[PDB]
This record gives sequence, structure tokens and C-alpha cells, in this order.
Amino acid sequence: EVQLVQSGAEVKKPGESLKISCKGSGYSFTSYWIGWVRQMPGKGLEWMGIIYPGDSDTRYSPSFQGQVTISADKSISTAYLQWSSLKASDTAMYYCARYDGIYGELDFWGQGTLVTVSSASTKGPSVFPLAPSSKSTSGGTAALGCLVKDYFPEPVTVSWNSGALTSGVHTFPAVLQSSGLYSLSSVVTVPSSSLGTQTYICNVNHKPSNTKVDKKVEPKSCHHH
Amino acid sequence: DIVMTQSPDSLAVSLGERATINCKSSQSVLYSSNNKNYLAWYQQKPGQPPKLLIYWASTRESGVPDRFSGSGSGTDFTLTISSLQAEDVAVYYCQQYYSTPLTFGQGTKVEIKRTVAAPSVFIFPPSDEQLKSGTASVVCLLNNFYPREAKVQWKVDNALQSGNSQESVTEQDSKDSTYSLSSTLTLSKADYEKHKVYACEVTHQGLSSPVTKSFNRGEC
Repeated sequence: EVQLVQSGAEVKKPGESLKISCKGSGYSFTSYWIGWVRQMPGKGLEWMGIIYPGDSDTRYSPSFQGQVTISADKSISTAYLQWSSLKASDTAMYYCARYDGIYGELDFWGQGTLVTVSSASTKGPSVFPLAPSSKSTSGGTAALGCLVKDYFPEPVTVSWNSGALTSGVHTFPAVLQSSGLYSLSSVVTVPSSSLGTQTYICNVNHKPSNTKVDKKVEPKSCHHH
Repeated sequence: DIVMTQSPDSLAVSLGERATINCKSSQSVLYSSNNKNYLAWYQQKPGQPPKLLIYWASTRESGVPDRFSGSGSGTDFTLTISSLQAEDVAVYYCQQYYSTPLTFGQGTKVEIKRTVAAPSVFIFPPSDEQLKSGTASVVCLLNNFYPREAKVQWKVDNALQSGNSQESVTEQDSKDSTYSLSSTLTLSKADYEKHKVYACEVTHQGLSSPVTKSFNRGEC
């Protein structure tokens, strides 16, 4: 099938250069236009430009002309988007896509490359348990979780029991605290019975700081019953 | 330049009902001599890239379910989901490709209207581990509720709190069409240790009266 695979998330300082990539497979790379779309945080879709890898014919939006370079290397089926000098305002998600033509819809899209530009310090999170309550519950349902506090920039990923626990999980959108650092909680509801028999571990990854934490969340035993 | 305007910005309809989104172009996108409307529709789910649904205004893309269709001509276009499913919650965009630069609509958020569901409410004291670091976050969880509208009030020794909490809400669940919400009270270890009773009071239409979850500092 047609697959468009983009390079990983980038964290850079203003003024740094950056080239991101998009590798196309499962079709004739030199036979289709390929291009780029910007999505600002919380915003819509902006067309950036396209290139025909057959001959490197490259067309830009007037908004993006002179601001980025779009290129392609047909020998390795890869399209690129690059900035010589990054600004904080370039912080956005960038999508590559296959186009039907210059005057065309976008039929296949890459997974997106998150680009974060900031002079602020990269920081890994601290991870704290949200232990399940000792008080008797209503319908045999306990909630527990992990608080993932004080990290920059986004994102963190959270899993439970290495991916083995998926049901009942809510990992909340991060909130920006006044410290300029993000915080988020990940919770799960589980059967009350399982608390003594089942181990719960949240697996937190923060790729930008190369931080990985596995935090066990256990009940507190404070009574002889 | 061609400007694409979608209407409405948000709409909410019940499972299995008809959902209609409008898109209007500032100039015609019908290429008269070949009779094509140069218009496409996309679906974007949170955390995912857009997906092509419709092209040429009314041609459904391969692999897209029967329930999706587009119509209209010239400057007036519609996307119709004939029987909305829980998984169809998403932002939908229209796109013109009649003239360069290619331009998109601002998107319409589609949401499922479902039966009212009261939140299950949980409060979590700060961990011993965090308290050692010198900070106390108290977390109130509102789980699996509908509709979105909810109020969370923190009280500390029965005193209303203001300006020291932040909340976050999940996207509507793709299976059960509910929301969950966290509200986090952050204070210093010292300010935390200045009070004895911590309480989250939750107002939601699925509840007859505001529901309070509380704990005494230190208790387990």
C-alpha cells in the first residue's frame, strides 16, 4: 500500500537549521506530486508547497516562498522540508502528503512531524503515583494513575503495564503551568478486587530528554482490615 | 485567493442520525468546460493526520464507508454523514484545488449527542514522594460523563479556592461518546500542611445536587 513515513519529532533552539523528511513507499515516487502542510497548534491546515520528484519541479505557496526549501531525493524515495534559521513561530505539526496533482486533493498523508522551537530548557518529567483510595467503592471500580509533572517540551507518552493494559485508560491533554513546564495525569479504572492481585505500572517516556520512567502504583495499607 | 468557509463550526447529533456540514467558497470552483468541482473533504481525528473522504465534490474515496457523501456545485458544498457513528467524531475540513495556492476551510467539529451520564468522581491526595520534593498536587477526576458541561470547585477547610487549579478534558470517547476531566489543585508542601480537609465539589446535570469527594490530610 501507499505509505508516507515522516522523521521523528524535533526540538531546536531559534536560529538552528532543520531538515525533516518523508519517505514514500508502495508507489512510483517519481510519478506523483508530494508536498507539505503546516498545522499550527490548535489551528487548521495550511498548504506549504509541492515537488514532482521526477524532475524536482517545486512550487510554493506565496505565504511560504522564501521561508522554506522543499526538495526530494528520488534515489531513496524521500521528500524534505528545511529551514536555514528556525524561529519560535515555526513551532507546529508538519504533514507530508501525496497529491493528485498541482490542482489536486491529498490522497495519502504521513503521520506528522512535530517541530518545537524554543529557547527554553528541555526538562524530563517527575512521575508520581495516584494511588487507589482505601475507601469502599460503589460498583467494584477503583481508579488509579500517574501524575507526570514538570517537563518541557511536549509530548510525553504514557502506557500501562507495557501496553498490556489499554481498557479504561485516559491520558489527559497536558496543561502548561505558569512555570512554563507541562503537567498531565494518566488514569485508569480497574476492578476493585485486582488491587491485591494485579500490579499496575505506568510507563512514561519523554523522548526530548530521553527520559523513561516506570512507576508502580500500589494501594496504601493503613488498617489491619 | 479563494477563501473556504465552513458552517457550522461545531455540530452535535445523535448516533444513527443525519449530520450535514456546509462549505462555501469565495469564488466558483466549478471548471465549467470539464464540469468538475475542484473540491475535497477530509476527516481529522485528534492526534492523527487528515484522511481523504471525498474528491471532485461528490466522489467517495476508496475504503471510505457508504455513510459519507458529498454534494453541491459552484460555491455551495455539503458533506453528509447519513447515519452518524460513535467513531465519526472528528474535525472535518473542506479543501479547494481549483486555484493555487490550495486553501482549506477552518474545519467543523462533529460530536455525538448521547444520553446524559453523571461523572464518577475520585479525589487523590498528593503522594509521599511528591511531598518530599516540596510540592503537593491534589487531583480530582471526573470520569466518563456526558454532556461536556461540568463545574469543579476546590474547597480547603471549607474555603472556596480560586486561581490555584488547572483542568484538562479528554476528547469525546470514540466508543462510548463520554468525556473525562481532571482538575489539579497545586500548592506548596507548607500551604498544603496548613489545612486539614481537602474537597472537590462537582456540578453536573447528571447529578441531582453537587457531589463532594473529600479527604483529611494524611489519611489512608
